[PDB]
Amino acid sequence: VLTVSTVNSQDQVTQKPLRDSVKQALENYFAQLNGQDVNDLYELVLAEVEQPLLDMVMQYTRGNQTRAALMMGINRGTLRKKLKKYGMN
Amino acid sequence: VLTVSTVNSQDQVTQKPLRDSVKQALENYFAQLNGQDVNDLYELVLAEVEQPLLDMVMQYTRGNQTRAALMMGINRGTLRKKLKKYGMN
Repeated sequence: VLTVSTVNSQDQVTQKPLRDSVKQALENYFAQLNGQDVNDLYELVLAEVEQPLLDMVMQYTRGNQTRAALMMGINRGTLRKKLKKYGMN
Repeated sequence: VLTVSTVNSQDQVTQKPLRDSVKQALENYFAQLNGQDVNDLYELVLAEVEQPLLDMVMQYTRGNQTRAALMMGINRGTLRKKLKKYGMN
């Protein structure tokens, strides 16, 4: 589940699991620090992951929150809270 | 912030934002589905993203939970709960 697709030069399509991009993304972040200290990292990662998720869902549910919240599997309230967090409603 | 590096058609290394690999990863998931209900999407995506983050941070804090939770910016308790969730401690 949850995998981006890629090709090689041989024109074969292969599925690279999403967690691999996340590890690279975290490590490229650290690579871009020197001296700096790392805090509130969880908030960083979640913004990048929740915005596309909420956007993607709202698209398929056609803006219906009760169905968005049912597909995602969280409370209507949490949903309402997060959409605000990202200025999405 | 939070970006994977790729090489492109001009032959240059370039940084694609992690959010884009998430959107792709979600849409390929629906792709593979045909006529199946999807209830627990947020839990899905969150497993894929947390396991690499926890793992990466524990690497850097050398097993130190107090330093792990401070780096991530979550509560010692939360941290402790998530590690259990993922059979990581």
